[PDB]
Amino acid sequence: VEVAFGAADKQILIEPVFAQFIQSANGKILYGFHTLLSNPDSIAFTAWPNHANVWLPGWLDAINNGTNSLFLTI
Amino acid sequence: TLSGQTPIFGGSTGGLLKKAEVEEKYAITWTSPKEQVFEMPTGGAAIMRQGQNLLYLARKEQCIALGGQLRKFKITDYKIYRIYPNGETVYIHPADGVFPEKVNQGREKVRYNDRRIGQNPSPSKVKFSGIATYDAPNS
Amino acid sequence: EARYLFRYLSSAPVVATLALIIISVILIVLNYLFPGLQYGTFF
Amino acid sequence: SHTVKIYDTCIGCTQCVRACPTDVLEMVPWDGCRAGQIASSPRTEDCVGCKRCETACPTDFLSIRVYLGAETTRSMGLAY
Amino acid sequence: VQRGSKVRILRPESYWFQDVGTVASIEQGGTSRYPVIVRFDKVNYAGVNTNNFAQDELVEVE
Amino acid sequence: PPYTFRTAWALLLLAINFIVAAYYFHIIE
Amino acid sequence: NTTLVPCYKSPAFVERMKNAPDSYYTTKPLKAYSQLLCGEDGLPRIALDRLSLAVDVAIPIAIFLYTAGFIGWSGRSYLQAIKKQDKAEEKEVFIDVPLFISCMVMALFWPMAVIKELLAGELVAKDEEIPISVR
Ligand code: CLA
Ligand SMILES: CC1=C(/C=C/C(C)=C/C=C/C(C)=C/C=C/C=C(C)/C=C/C=C(C)/C=C/C2=C(C)CCCC2(C)C)C(C)(C)CCC1
Ligand SMILES: CC1=C(/C=C/C(C)=C/C=C/C(C)=C\C=C/C=C(C)/C=C/C=C(C)/C=C/C2=C(C)CCCC2(C)C)C(C)(C)CCC1
Ligand SMILES: CC1=C(/C=C/C(C)=C\C=C\C(C)=C\C=C/C=C(C)/C=C\C=C(C)\C=C\C2=C(C)CCCC2(C)C)C(C)(C)CCC1
Ligand code: SF4
Ligand code: SF4
Repeated sequence: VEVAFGAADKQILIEPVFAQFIQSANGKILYGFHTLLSNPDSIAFTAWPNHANVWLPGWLDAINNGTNSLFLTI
Repeated sequence: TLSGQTPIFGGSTGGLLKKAEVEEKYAITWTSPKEQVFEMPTGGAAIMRQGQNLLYLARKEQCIALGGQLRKFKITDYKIYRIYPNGETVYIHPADGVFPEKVNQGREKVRYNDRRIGQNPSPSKVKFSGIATYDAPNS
Repeated sequence: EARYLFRYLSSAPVVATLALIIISVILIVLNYLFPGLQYGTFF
Repeated sequence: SHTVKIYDTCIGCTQCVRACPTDVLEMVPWDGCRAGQIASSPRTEDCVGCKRCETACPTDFLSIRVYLGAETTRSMGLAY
Repeated sequence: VQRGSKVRILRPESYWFQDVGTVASIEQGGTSRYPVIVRFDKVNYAGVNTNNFAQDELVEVE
Repeated sequence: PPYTFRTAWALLLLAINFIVAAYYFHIIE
Repeated sequence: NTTLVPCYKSPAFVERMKNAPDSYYTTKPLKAYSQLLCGEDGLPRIALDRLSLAVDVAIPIAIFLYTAGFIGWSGRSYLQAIKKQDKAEEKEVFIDVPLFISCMVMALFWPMAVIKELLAGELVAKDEEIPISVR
């Protein structure tokens, strides 16, 4: 009814900030939660006692490229 | 056996079919003290006579829907037969001469369970057995 | 008798059709409250 | 060929027998009611399955059931 | 279980399972196997509010 | 009775809900 | 934290305020949407932050949920009033409005009236007094 009556700016638009947190907790740096594999100074990014995330630099090239369907923009 | 004059009916279409000649056919027989007109179970209206009436119907629900109509004409003497095509007329309603609403003696408790309905056994009691769960000889 | 009249106006469809004209106060709270009132724009 | 069982919650009000359109049920004498009656179904081969005896039973969770089983030419109401 | 008393139902197949009902009549014959007739304040399903019960499936509340 | 096993599994799942909500409001890192 | 810039410096919201009609629907409610977070298309989103929108999200909770449990508590205390009068079959069709208003102003302080029945154990009915099925 709001778009029909002219005022598209009066829509109730809830940003899904809990599943935008999931992508930002896996490597999607688009939103900017900056935590937990979006923060490269974290315990989960570096894995401080061993540093054996050999999967991680190849994964973050995939999740942050905007040409694949891996964790689409929400 | 059976006898009587047919009511004045000008022919219908909902009457007997090839089942009535080949499998079975029913016949209601009443007597009337009046030249009155009744509604046929096969659609329409017919005038019953003053003597013994005789009407051939196709199934038993048509006779007792007609038998429930004659009981509103205060005619409660009707006999319903069942005519196999070899000619064997059995007599089925009312069987003992008495109507099944009022009780008579000598009749049997047939298909009777001696439990409440809610305490029938589970269908896993009767698994891979011949009986159903409502036959169930325990209680 | 007018003493059975308001004993009819207290029945179910009457008081639940005046429970919609009393909810024409959402017409007046969206007339002079510059109707656009989003979920962050009222206190 | 349906199966009309009758349970002992009966009260002998004869209402299922008056509602049957095919004369399957009938009243036999009994000892566990004030009417002294209970229904019985001797003509269950004439059971048309229509459960009109079940709508007439006034006992709560009714004392008569029709268990719709192997249907035949007179248990399906075919005049042809 | 006397006439006029309020009683609760322990028949699991019934509509009024664990419902309070007023006793209407008790039969003194002793051979009917469901003597007590209890009347309830809510109909079951398009119909009755009275039903014959036994005495072993009834627990009084007052 | 005092529920001792229904609690400390419901407030253990509520605890895991509060560590995830600690990272969500960037409280801990 | 997110890309939801406020609508003050959002470069796609100022065009919605640039070419617009006037009457009552796109002037004063549009400058009141300026303090709202809006994305890259100039539409005011509803995000959940820690403190900047702590009470900004808690006014639609606390204002609604009071008069959600104000309709519900005056409807519960009316159905309990007419069942102690032993006439509940006929008082539900013909609403006794001197009592329904009396059970409405008793529900104006319902959060401090529900917990007086939770600790007294009178909010819920116990499981052996509720009708169930064969289970
Ligand atoms: C390598 C990366 C990776 C990995 C390891 C995973 C792993 C997983 N993903 Mg994920 N995902 C990924 C990448 C990845 N994903 C990517 C790139 C996307 C696109 C953005 C997604 C999008 C995605 C979505 C939308 C979903 C997942 C889900 C899941 C989980 C499903 C497994 C499951 O159902 O349990 C197995 C379950 C069974 C076999 C059923 C049997 C269980 C029995 C019957 C007992 C359980 C009864 C239960 C407790 C009853 C409770 C009922 C009620 C009260 C809840 C799993 C851990 C799903 C999920 O569950 O989210 C948490 C989910 O919907 N993923
Ligand atoms: C002003 C406002 C507010 C408030 C609001 C409110 C207060 C609300 C409300 C409201 C309400 C109060 C509503 C209501 C409703 C309802 C309805 C509409 C209903 C319904 C229903 C149905 C339809 C159901 C059905 C059914 C049944 C009965 C059973 C079976 C199933 C089914 C589902 C079918 C706030 C603050 C938020 C803000 C914004 C605006
Ligand atoms: C805060 C927050 C949130 C979250 C939330 C949640 C997650 C929740 C929950 C919760 C829960 C988990 C709950 C519940 C419950 C339980 C129970 C148990 C209940 C109930 C009920 C009742 C009991 C009711 C009552 C009443 C009232 C109150 C009044 C009226 C009447 C009645 C009766 C209805 C959100 C996101 C939104 C937003 C942000 C923050
Ligand atoms: C008969 C009957 C009945 C009735 C019905 C009716 C009568 C109805 C209807 C209807 C309705 C219920 C409606 C509606 C509506 C209306 C409205 C809704 C309006 C209004 C108003 C206003 C308030 C407006 C205002 C304004 C103006 C004046 C101008 C300026 C602007 C504005 C818009 C502000 C019942 C069922 C009860 C019951 C009994 C029978
Ligand atoms: S089944 Fe019905 S009609 Fe037959 S005895 Fe029982 S209550 Fe009476
Ligand atoms: S199914 Fe029909 S014919 Fe058979 S007993 Fe019931 S009402 Fe009578």
